[PDB]
Amino acid sequence: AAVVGQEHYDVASKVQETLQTYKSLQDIIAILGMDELSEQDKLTVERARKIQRFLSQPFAVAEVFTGIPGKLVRLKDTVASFKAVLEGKYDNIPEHAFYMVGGIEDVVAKAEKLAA
Amino acid sequence: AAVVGQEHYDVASKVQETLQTYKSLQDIIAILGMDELSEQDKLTVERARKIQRFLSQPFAVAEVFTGIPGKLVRLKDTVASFKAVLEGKYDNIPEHAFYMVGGIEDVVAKAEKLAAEAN
Amino acid sequence: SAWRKAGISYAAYLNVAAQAIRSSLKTELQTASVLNRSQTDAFYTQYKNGTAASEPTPI
Amino acid sequence: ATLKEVEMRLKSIKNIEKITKTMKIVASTRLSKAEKAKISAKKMDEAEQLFYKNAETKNLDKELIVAITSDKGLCGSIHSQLAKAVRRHLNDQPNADIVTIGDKIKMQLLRTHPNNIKLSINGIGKDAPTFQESALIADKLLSVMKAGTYPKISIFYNDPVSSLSFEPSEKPIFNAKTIEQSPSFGKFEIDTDANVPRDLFEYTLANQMLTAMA
Amino acid sequence: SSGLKLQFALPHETLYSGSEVTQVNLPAKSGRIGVLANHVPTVEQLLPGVVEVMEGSNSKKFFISGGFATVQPDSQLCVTAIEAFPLESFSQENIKNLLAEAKKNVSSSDAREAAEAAIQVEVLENLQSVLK
Amino acid sequence: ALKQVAGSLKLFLAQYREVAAFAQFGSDLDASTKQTLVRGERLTQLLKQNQYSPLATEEQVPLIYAGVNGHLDGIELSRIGEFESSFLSYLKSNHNELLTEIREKGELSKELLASLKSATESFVATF
Amino acid sequence: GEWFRDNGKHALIVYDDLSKQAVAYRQLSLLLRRPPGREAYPGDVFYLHSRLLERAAKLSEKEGSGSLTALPVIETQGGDVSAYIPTNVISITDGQIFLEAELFYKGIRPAINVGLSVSRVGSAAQVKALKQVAGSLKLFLAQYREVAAFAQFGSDLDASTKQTLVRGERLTQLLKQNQYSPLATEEQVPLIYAGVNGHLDGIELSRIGEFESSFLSYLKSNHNELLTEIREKGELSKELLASLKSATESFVATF
Repeated sequence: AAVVGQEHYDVASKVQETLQTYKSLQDIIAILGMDELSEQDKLTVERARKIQRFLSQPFAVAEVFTGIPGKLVRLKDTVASFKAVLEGKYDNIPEHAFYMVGGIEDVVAKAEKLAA
Repeated sequence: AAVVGQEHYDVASKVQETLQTYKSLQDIIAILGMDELSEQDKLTVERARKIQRFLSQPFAVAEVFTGIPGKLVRLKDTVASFKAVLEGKYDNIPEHAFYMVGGIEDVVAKAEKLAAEAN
Repeated sequence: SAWRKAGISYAAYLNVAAQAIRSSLKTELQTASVLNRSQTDAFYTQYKNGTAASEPTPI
Repeated sequence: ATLKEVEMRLKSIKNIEKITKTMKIVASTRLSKAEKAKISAKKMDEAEQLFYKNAETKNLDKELIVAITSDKGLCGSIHSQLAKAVRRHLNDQPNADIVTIGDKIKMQLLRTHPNNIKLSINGIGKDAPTFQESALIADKLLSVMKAGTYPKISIFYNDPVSSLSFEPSEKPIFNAKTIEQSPSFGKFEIDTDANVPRDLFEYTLANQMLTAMA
Repeated sequence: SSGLKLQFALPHETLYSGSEVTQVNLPAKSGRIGVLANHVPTVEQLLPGVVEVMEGSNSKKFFISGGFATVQPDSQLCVTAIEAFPLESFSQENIKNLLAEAKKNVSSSDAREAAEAAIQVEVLENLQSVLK
Repeated sequence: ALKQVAGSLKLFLAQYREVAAFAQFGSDLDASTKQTLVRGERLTQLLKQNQYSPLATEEQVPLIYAGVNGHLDGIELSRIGEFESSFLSYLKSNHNELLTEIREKGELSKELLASLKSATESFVATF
Repeated sequence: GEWFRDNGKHALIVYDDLSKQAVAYRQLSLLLRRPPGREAYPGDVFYLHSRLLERAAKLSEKEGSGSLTALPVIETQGGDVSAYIPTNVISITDGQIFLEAELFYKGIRPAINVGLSVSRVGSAAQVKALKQVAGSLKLFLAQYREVAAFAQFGSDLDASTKQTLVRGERLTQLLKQNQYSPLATEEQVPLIYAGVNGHLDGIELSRIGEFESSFLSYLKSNHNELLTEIREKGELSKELLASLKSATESFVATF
């Protein structure tokens, strides 16, 4: 906290706890499905899947592999992005809108381009 | 197929796939059972188990072990035999009738003998 | 106010009264047993002779 | 087979044991919770069936078939035993259309006779059924199915003989037209003004179905 | 055989079961009906009204949703319904008016949904008379 | 050329194994998980090729094309086998001009896609 | 450190870590062409650590009552406590504070696996002020690890087991302590006492953190006399047990 900022630490910690419980319920999502999970669980699980795919980022170096132009995200915007997703402000947006995406703005732009 | 024939190649392959699918679900069988197996999967198991037992063959040299007279089967009849089992023309016959059996005719013969033994 | 004309089966005729009654009482003496007793999430689908089906709808 | 592959695999089996071993105890709770919905549906069932006893209402001389099942799995041999009983009764009257209640059982018969199926239900295996839901299901069978025209209607459900054994059960549902031809009907006073026989069918079909699911 | 065995049960709870009763009053389609010890076997449809089981002691009165009523030849009445309602200590005037008024607005809503509103009006109005 | 017709194909086959393992549960599948399951199962069957039977580039592109898009979805699995040989013989007889453009050019133009598109649909309708 | 021990004092020495030491020693031994044992460790490797840890102890009154505590650190490779080196050390010490990365990720920091972590001395070396509220805390947590799978299932759980989950979630949430933030016994007892009895069960599992803050500050302004009596006496008399309970129920109420 005393380095990256208090806000930065909390957001980072939340993301880690989310991805952990997700991996903890991996034994239930295949043996009992997604319906068996609680209301708090399903809501978390969905988010954990969005954040997970949201961690992926296209590099200008491996542009020949992904076909998508590199994207460089700023730390100041990065933290602001997950923070927003952790608050559930984008529970409507589709998961495929977070896969291979740079800034948070692109997520909304992508989710809208797919709908067409 | 350029040696044992096209049909022989296909029949053999089908036997493998069937046996393989039984092996890939073996883990599930010991844990859950066949009750959890799908309709398509449950039919392949039985059929598979039938093919496996059918593979056995009484050996004249090992008659002193099995107590059953040797059984020499020709390649020509063997192919047609399994092929007939794949087509599902013997799914009524019990598995036991495939165990230590020589010729495919002997299967139906042995199946009939088991009807009189049932009490 | 015909029910057997353009309304619903007799099973539904008493149904509407079952929920209306169960919902006409005190909110304090209303166990959760009655809540889920009026809740349902089942959808029906009409099928054809060729495994075909119609657009899914709520019961 | 390396020490790591055995250590990782041995660990995942242990997780499964914990998932199943807890599934059992949790099951014991839903078991007693379904006894209150089972006894209250049988006692009530005997109230309405008592009438048909003292008053012969048998069927004399197209058929609707309903199968009560769930949608969840991991229940043993419940979607196989019922799918086998209906299969036998289907060999005698193949024309008779079927309307199974359960996406799970659906696929069972949807392979053998994808024609007979003309309606299915989903989302019932969750909790214990109530008359609120039961009467609603029976309602669609009279609106889009038109069960009132079918001469004879049959229902399939699983009767629990014990905690370690089940028995598939079948019980006919006599329609309005079969209430009149009832040998013992004159003994009961009734006014042919309020469609008593008509309104008895639309109600019996609901309760019997509820005592089948519950 | 003295008296009549009553079997008042519901899809969620059973009240009376093979219990002897002196008199019962349950609304029927044809009209209000009464039954005593020996009564002629009648099968009538019950409408959303009020039933009252009588005993030598003070008789209790519950509100019924609806169903069928059959008096067996062997002197045995069987009441079948959906939901039940205690004396008055269960229902509240305030809790009824809320939905009741909203029902008149259901006629204003699409007819598909207004169809059920007409059926509610009746049941609700009878709830007011139960206040007595 | 082959780069265009198969872009996320490897990624798609990854999703297939993801869906194939999850349908092991024995639970019903919706339109999405079954759609990809139908195609993913056939793409795996299209990849099967006999030994001693090398296929040119002009013969790989067309097959993969009809796969990644979804024209095989409406065909039985045991049919994919003869489909390959039949489809090839179809182009070598009728739409042979296209095979010649793909071969030389090695890429797909706006025009070549149009003709190739129509050549595929026309064959599906046949038989 | 023995210096302090011999002269009649107290010294705490932390070996961080013995794992690295063995590696170093192994290197010398091999280069000198001495016989290689399991995993390339010479037979005298155990004699090494045993002749080190046994140096720390508790001198008697006649010797000077001096004392030397040892906290040796061992790094396992994927939880493998069955390895050579670890087996040696674990056999010599008198208890372990097993730590798991997994528990760390969940949030439980420090991730001290209560299940494995043990101490052979136990209460013999624990303040009675805390022992009176800790004797039971090992119980609840014990039953919590057994009924931890149920927490993943629907509300269909009976009330009996459910109660355990209510405690465990909260008792586990209390142990979470930020780094560089040690608390004295006078501040531990109040938190454990409120946890064991179950005065937090009504409080949300999200506010457990701020609960510690606002609760401590409360006592240090209204019940400071209670805290100071626990610090000096080190025990909890029937009077304090009642006074502490009343002060807790009061804060939980106003909360």
